[PDB]
Amino acid sequence: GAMGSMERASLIQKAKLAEQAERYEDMAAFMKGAVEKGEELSCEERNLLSVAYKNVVGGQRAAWRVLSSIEQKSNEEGSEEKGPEVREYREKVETELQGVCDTVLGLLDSHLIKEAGDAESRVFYLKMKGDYYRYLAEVATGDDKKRIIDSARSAYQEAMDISKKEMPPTNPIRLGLALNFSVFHYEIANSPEEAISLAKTTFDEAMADLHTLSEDSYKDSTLIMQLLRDNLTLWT
Amino acid sequence: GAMGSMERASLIQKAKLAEQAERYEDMAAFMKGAVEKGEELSCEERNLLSVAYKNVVGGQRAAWRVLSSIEQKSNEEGSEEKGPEVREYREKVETELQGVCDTVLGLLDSHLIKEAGDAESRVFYLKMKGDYYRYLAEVATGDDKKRIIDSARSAYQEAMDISKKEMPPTNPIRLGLALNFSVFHYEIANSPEEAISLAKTTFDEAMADLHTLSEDSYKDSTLIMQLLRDNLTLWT
Amino acid sequence: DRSGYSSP
Amino acid sequence: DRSGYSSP
Ligand SMILES: [Ca+2]
Ligand SMILES: [Ca+2]
Ligand SMILES: [Ca+2]
Ligand SMILES: [Ca+2]
Ligand SMILES: [Ca+2]
Ligand SMILES: [Ca+2]
Ligand SMILES: [Ca+2]
Ligand SMILES: [Ca+2]
Ligand SMILES: [Ca+2]
Ligand SMILES: [Ca+2]
Ligand SMILES: [Ca+2]
Ligand SMILES: [Ca+2]
Ligand SMILES: [Ca+2]
Ligand SMILES: [Ca+2]
Ligand SMILES: [Cl-]
Ligand SMILES: [Cl-]
Repeated sequence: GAMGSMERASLIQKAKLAEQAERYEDMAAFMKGAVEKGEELSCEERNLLSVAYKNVVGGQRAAWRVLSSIEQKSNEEGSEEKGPEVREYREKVETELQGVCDTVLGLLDSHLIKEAGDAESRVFYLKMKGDYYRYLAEVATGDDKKRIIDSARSAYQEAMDISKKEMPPTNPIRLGLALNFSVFHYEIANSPEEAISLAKTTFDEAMADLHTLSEDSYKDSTLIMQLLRDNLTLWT
Repeated sequence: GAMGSMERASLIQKAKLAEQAERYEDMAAFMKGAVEKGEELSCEERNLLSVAYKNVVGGQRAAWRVLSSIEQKSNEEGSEEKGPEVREYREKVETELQGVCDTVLGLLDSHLIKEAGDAESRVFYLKMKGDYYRYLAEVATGDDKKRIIDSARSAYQEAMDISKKEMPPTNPIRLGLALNFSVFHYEIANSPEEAISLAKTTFDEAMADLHTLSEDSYKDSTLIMQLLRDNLTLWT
Repeated sequence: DRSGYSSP
Repeated sequence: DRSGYSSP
């Protein structure tokens, strides 16, 4: 690893600098280096890891969508033949995206998940596993696709089971997990009714627990609840 | 070159796709490949080259500025010692920026400028030479700095001399050259009065020639004239 | 369909 | 000082 010679603490410091500079590929590489030191990650460090890779894969996903739309239009009747270039370049972006997803999944498997015993860490990592399989599913074609979809589902379901047993219904990790699993149902699994049910139940159970919270915790939870509401408005 | 096996026309097609996808590092690599085919570039192709590298170096410059500001604050009295990491990471970004500038300068020198005989192409390339030396100057420390500043100045001055002889005062290339050379004077050469004089003279001579233009040419020229005015408002 | 918001 | 606009 190119980061093998750098101190763990220096990697974390530089990840924070890279975030401030909006250098997310650098941020991700620093955080990968930190994970590969072999120690467990703190809450803050888990968030740095997530932010870094979310921003990298988010740019790739957006690019893929642009290119896929151009490719689909090329395949309409009356569209002039333009050669292999759109497909080739879509495939290039796709392969790079898959590579980033495989890198994240690899970190989770070696060895973040197996060392994570506390509910906050275990749920966090299992949610990430679901998310990165979901991104793989977005570009998958076939029943290859089926096994990827099932991997996402399984990770999300294990995270949900732990979160319901171990965390309050307002916990931001639990809420963001439920939000993302509802998106999985709607966008990936062709299960809009399951998506809507999950978002509704999650919102309502969180609303009933807000009275327990401090001002600052209330703000954190209500931010995510608003996203559940925004999806329900789009979907109904 | 990694692009040596790809057709020139395919490189240009993919550069356009990369622009649509906001994949500017890819766009730049495609355009570098196209230049290295050895043929001269059309007007459209020159613009693709410029857009690609402008966006790459622009992200690097923004990151450098963030990191430089953090480093300067670290060196204030009362600032706690935090080790070498801010300097190291600023230096990393700086070296990558310098590398992109050296790549562009290398394309211009081998062999875009020497093959460019028409005023539109020659001015375009000489302006680019000035711009990329200017970006090198922004991060240079010393009298190393002096020779870089002089290289920028020389390129801009040769471009200005050609543009004044061969192009109308409303030509967008001529206007953007004058705009950038005025920024050079203000930001790099410590010559605010020269910057203001140049911006004023350029604006006024363009205003006097707008009557010659079509609606669409008028729109193109007045867009850049507005930037001259915006700088004059900041500087006076 | 794809416009649904995921966690930020 | 550095806020001056260059060509887009
Ligand atoms: Ca150590
Ligand atoms: Ca251990
Ligand atoms: Ca046709
Ligand atoms: Ca083609
Ligand atoms: Ca593929
Ligand atoms: Ca543990
Ligand atoms: Ca050929
Ligand atoms: Ca020739
Ligand atoms: Ca102190
Ligand atoms: Ca340190
Ligand atoms: Ca340096
Ligand atoms: Ca020629
Ligand atoms: Ca979505
Ligand atoms: Ca400026
Ligand atoms: Cl490609
Ligand atoms: Cl570094």
